[PDB]
Amino acid sequence: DGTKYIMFGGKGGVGKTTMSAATGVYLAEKGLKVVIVSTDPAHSLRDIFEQEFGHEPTKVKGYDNLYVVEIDPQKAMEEYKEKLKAQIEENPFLGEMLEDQLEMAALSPGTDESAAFDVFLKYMDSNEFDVVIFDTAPTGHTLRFLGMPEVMDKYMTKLIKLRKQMSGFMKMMKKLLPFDYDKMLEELEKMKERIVRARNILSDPERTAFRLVVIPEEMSILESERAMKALQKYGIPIDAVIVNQLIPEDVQCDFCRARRELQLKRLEMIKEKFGDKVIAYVPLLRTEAKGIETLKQIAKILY
Amino acid sequence: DGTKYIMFGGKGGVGKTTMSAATGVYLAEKGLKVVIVSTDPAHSLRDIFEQEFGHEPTKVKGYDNLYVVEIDPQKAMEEYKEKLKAQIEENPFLGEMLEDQLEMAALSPGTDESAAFDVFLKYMDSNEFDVVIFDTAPTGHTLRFLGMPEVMDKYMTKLIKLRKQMSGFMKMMKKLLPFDYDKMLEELEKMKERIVRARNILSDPERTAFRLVVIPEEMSILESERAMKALQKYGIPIDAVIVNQLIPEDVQCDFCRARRELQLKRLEMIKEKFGDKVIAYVPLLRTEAKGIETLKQIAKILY
Amino acid sequence: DGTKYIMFGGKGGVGKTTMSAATGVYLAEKGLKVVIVSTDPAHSLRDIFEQEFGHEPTKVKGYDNLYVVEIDPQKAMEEYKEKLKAQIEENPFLGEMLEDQLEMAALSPGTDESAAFDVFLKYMDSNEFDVVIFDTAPTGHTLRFLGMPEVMDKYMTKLIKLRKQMSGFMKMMKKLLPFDYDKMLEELEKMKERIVRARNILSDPERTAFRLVVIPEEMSILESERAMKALQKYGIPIDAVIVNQLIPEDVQCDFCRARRELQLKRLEMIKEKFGDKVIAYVPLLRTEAKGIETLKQIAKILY
Amino acid sequence: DGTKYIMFGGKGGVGKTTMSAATGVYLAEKGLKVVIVSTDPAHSLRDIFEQEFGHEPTKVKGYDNLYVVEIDPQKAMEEYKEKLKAQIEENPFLGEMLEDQLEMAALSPGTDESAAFDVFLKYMDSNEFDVVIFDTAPTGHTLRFLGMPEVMDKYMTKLIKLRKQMSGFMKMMKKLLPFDYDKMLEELEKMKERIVRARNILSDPERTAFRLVVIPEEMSILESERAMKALQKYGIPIDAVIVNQLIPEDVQCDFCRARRELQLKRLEMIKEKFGDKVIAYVPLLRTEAKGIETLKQIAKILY
Ligand SMILES: Nc1ncnc2c1ncn2[C@@H]1O[C@H](COP(=O)(O)OP(=O)(O)O)[C@@H](O)[C@H]1O
Ligand SMILES: Nc1ncnc2c1ncn2[C@@H]1O[C@H](COP(=O)(O)OP(=O)(O)O)[C@@H](O)[C@H]1O
Ligand SMILES: Nc1ncnc2c1ncn2[C@@H]1O[C@H](COP(=O)(O)OP(=O)(O)O)[C@@H](O)[C@H]1O
Ligand SMILES: Nc1ncnc2c1ncn2[C@@H]1O[C@H](COP(=O)(O)OP(=O)(O)O)[C@@H](O)[C@H]1O
Ligand SMILES: [Mg+2]
Ligand SMILES: [Mg+2]
Ligand SMILES: [Mg+2]
Ligand SMILES: [Mg+2]
Ligand SMILES: [Zn+2]
Ligand SMILES: [Zn+2]
Repeated sequence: DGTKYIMFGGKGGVGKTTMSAATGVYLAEKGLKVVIVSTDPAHSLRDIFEQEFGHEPTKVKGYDNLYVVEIDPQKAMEEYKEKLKAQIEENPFLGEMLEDQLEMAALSPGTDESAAFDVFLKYMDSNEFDVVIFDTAPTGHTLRFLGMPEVMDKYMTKLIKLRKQMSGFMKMMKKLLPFDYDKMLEELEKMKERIVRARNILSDPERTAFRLVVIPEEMSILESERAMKALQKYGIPIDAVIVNQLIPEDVQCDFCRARRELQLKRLEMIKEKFGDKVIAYVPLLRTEAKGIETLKQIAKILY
Repeated sequence: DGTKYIMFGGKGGVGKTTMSAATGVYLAEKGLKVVIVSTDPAHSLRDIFEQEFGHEPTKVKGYDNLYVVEIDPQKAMEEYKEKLKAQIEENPFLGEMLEDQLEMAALSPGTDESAAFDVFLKYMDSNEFDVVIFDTAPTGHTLRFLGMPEVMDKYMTKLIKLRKQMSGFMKMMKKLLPFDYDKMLEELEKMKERIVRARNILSDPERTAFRLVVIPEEMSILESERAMKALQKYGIPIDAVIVNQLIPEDVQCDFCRARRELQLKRLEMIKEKFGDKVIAYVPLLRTEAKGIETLKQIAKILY
Repeated sequence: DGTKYIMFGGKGGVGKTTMSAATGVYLAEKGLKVVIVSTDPAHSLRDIFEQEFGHEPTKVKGYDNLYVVEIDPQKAMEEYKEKLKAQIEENPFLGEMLEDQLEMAALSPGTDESAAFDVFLKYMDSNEFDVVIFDTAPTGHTLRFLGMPEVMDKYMTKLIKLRKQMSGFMKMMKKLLPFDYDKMLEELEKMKERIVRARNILSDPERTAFRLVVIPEEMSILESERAMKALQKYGIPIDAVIVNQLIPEDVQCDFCRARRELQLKRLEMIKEKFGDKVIAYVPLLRTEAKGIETLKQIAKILY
Repeated sequence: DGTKYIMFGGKGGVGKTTMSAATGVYLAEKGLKVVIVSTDPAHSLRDIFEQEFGHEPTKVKGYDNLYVVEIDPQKAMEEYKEKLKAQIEENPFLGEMLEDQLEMAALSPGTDESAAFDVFLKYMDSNEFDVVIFDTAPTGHTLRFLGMPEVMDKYMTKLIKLRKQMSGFMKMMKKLLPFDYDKMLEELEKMKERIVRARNILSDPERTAFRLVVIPEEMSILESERAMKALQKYGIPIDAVIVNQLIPEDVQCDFCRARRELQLKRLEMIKEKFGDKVIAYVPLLRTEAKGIETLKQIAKILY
């Protein structure tokens, strides 16, 4: 088996980023070559491991086999601006215009999320990593493109018809009046296949493990439940739910007691909705979840 | 004064969505007509107010003046597919092709974030709402487009030169051989102005209040600090920081005591970094922050 | 009445060019401001008047009011290459490319005949000349474009439908994702009108006199007859036929006698086919038809 | 040797069409398979051979090996309109539009001359004919496109540069933003080669004989001299000049004597200017040059 994919998702700020770091560590404990890929422009991972990372995979300190890759459209952008600037030298006018268009792209809202997309696909076709752990929160909408290939197929057929009708007209035009679709079709197909390979790898349990992270709070439970549902529609298996920031059993003050009782209610809720799934529990730490120490500790708690 | 804009941002899951709902309620308490606009595909607000919302503003129950708008590119999409399907009737072939292209857009990653962008601009040019509260997390990168206008200006000038050189050539082509830019420039300018109006309204304190939400945890404090900085570079004023999920003073078990001590450290950190700003504090509730009751309560606590 | 148009056509080498020059002279005899416009790249007129002419109207020597304009796509071309070269200076790369495309146009076969077309239309919309005499041989096919307006009309309507269907689609494209026909329709209409004004002026006897030149030879008679027919289909009136190079009555040698007899047969043919039209006869000169002397003489013979 | 090309040019109405028909006959006399190709929309050849011809080669009556092809853009057009109308059936809207655009082409002035061009090229790449005789008057300007290949080369190189700079940018946009020249270059090259093969065949004496036809009149002599010069600049050899419509030596009336004296002057002129070339003389017939009889007679006179 070439490469295995784990990915963590769930509501905002529940430990997606924390669990993926801890899983990275644990899987690195067994000798395995693991990369964690992060779309946080927040660059959460920096704050966790207490180390700088880049758009090119970096070894986490202490580990030869743990890497983190943080997608930064802007950096790779500027690198490319400097590079293209050399090519354009024959033509400053075209060159400055292309520079401008580039920048304009870079600043437009969609484009940051689609840098992420391109990276995602590059790592879905990749080898050289035993395990790739996607930190970036998938959802029904984030993965909505897996439905793309079918539409792409329809559209491609319409294009094919169109190409045939044009080719008849154009030839006559050239003959009578002196003096494209292949390219468009090629691109469409290339992408269609990339996405199809991806959808097959994610929809296959052997290769990819999707994991949901929740808090004992109605909100996280409900979001992550809906998520489970959309994903269930794509074919993506969810092997596990991880409850996190559980208040531990030894609590005394009226406060902790109260919040813990509420948490137990929500744990009945979780056990109800996701109960058909493996559920792991993680407690709320006295310390913040920060060091590689507390990380190894968390990983141990998960296993 | 026509319309006022409040917007909350800060790390993932710190209470952006919660504070904006509570501010919505409080501002509605004083008779005021307030809309909360949400880019969460999570649809958090549904879970908070315990009510369904749509891409068209909906009254929160019990309130004539409180509305929630949830941007859903997909819904407005399908509405439009059904609509366009009627226009295309003369030409199924072109019609089906346009349908396809549409769907392909919809599924592409960027496009979801730019639906949000379009709505944002529509509400920036809008009246009819006394207060518009943006729930969607702005950051340096989410607002990076406010720098667009200037690049747009450069590019527009290059386009103007180009138009003049083409018109000389084209005229000659037409006479010598039988047998665009105005449109492009018009669009560019239209958008440039929209964004400039927006940048002026957000950079103006009288009109827009930007608010940061943090947890006493090194991570949220650091993110929201960087955010503060990027925003400070656009000219966007940050009038207030709201610390949230503060463990209250009455705590007994060793656990709460420990976490509270840590929080107090981080409160010295917040007081340090944002201290030049107004800081409001909110406690961690025994109950989940859910009902309109606990919402009015939170609002009261904020004021 | 603003401007009057005479035009001569008929087989190759029958005196189109000769009769137009003589008509130019005669009409200039009565004080009248007359321009002869010539598409011969042969530049026949130079050889007739024994003088150089250019793409800008030139006074024939001895006459303030007689001008000749010889359309030379190539000259006006080079003039324009030199001019455009100054505009492109900011961008040599775009500039040299445009230069190349221009030259490529210039050398392509159609383009020489359409330079003629453009001039023709410029003089059809013109004032400042009492009489414009087109030397260039019209025929059914040379004037076939007068039927253009109607097709242009159909096509325009299809374009209008198309524009409406696009505007519905493009409009959503922009909102969903960031970030022509008016121009095409404007051009189409501009030309359609130009051609319609033209067809109305030529189809009008008061304004334009179409004249056919023949030799007493089966060939010229047949060509010019077919010409008469196509033209009759456009609504173009043919006011006169001019038989030319008639062998005079005083002839002696068996040779002249023979050819003259043949000519008289063909004159019965002409009188038969065109008889419903005014027919003028011109004899075959002992001298070549060259000088302004023989020209005034010919004109006198015509009137 | 595959195919040989003869082509006759000279002033309007000097016997281009007559000499080419006579050469056709003579070459067919020796068993040889000869086609005459005519761009006259006049359809002169019909009048000569007294027979109908079409855009597909037709045997001249009495001859298996003598064909005439008359290029008629309009006929081949209508044939094609009827054909395309069947293909478009799935889409009337696109179909009618294409029909319209076609007609518009057909009526446009250039397009008739370029139909001729296309045919010319088809017969330059052709076999199946021992001898192809081009009736259509070449000149410096009619053949001016033979200079096209070099400009085509320059432009192609600019295109190549452009293609490389686009491919860098395009790849980057696809990757950053979800989600032609090959075709243009292919066409350019295809045509460039076609024209180069042509220019090599015409510039080669072994394969192609260019022949100039004149009248003993200053005009024809001057035109055909300039023609000789432009052609000499393309590398096209002119093997022969044919003086035509020479008044014979037996003449009596003062008239014939006069015109003949003038002709002898112009014959000194021809002998002067073209004297370095083979010159054949043809007399002015008592009969019109019409029947296949007088044609065989003329051919005998040429040989
Ligand atoms: N068990 C835990 N005890 C204490 N803090 C935790 C625990 N799990 C997560 N956290 C903290 O919650 C915050 C956000 O979680 P995180 O996974 O980083 O966000 P996201 O899921 O939005 O990337 C971090 O400060 C993290 O250290
Ligand atoms: N003062 C509080 N006490 C208890 N829970 C809170 C408090 N403030 C926020 N929360 C809870 O934190 C979770 C996420 O915060 P939220 O603002 O709702 O998300 P986002 O910030 O991404 O829109 C929710 O489950 C919410 O109820
Ligand atoms: N009456 C005439 N006597 C002798 N030659 C004539 C007469 N009329 C015309 N020609 C000659 O016929 C030849 C070509 O005719 P022309 O009409 O000038 O060419 P085109 O019609 O193609 O421009 C010239 O030599 C011209 O001078
Ligand atoms: N030797 C000749 N004697 C008499 N008439 C001739 C002679 N040669 C050509 N002609 C006549 O000249 C006229 C036109 O010549 P043609 O070659 O058809 O025109 P083009 O050269 O413009 O195609 C015809 O009437 C033709 O019969
Ligand atoms: Mg995260
Ligand atoms: Mg939220
Ligand atoms: Mg002429
Ligand atoms: Mg001819
Ligand atoms: Zn406690
Ligand atoms: Zn005589």
